[PDB]
Amino acid sequence: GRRRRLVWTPSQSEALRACFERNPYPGIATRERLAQAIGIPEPRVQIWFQNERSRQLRQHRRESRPWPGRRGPPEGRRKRTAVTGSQTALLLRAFEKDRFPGIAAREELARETGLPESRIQIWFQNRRARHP
DNA sequence: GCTAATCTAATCAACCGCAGGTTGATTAGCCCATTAGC
Repeated sequence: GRRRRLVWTPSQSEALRACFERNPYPGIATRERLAQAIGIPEPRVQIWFQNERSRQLRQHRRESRPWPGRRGPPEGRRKRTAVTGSQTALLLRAFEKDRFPGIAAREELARETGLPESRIQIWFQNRRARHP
């Protein structure tokens, strides 16, 4: 079981396209401001930006056009989330039982450890690809 | 089918120390990443 997917509104899509036409690689500041402006969480904005970059690269692949890429100085990234030893131990205990936790498991871990669900999913994806 | 959510692999970068391991954050995926709600 995974997360229930998101459904877009016309104004949300217009804002997403208007923000992507200016900068296809937005920092955490622009992503959070746009998410605050459209009524969806910032992880959803980041996921949509990644998927839009993937589709634009695929489209430049279809049309055999070169992709511009990084233009201008890169914006600031998200500040690294500090995870304590207790939260790390709890995440390791949950990782031994299930390597691929569902949406309910991630929500429960977020309500417990206090870390965002997106950060817990990032930690799980980094832990699966580093501890066989 | 369309596209968000998810996975893995590779890589950049903060952290702590005063060098380079460790782990979180970012990006790309090339019989055009895969899988599953809408």
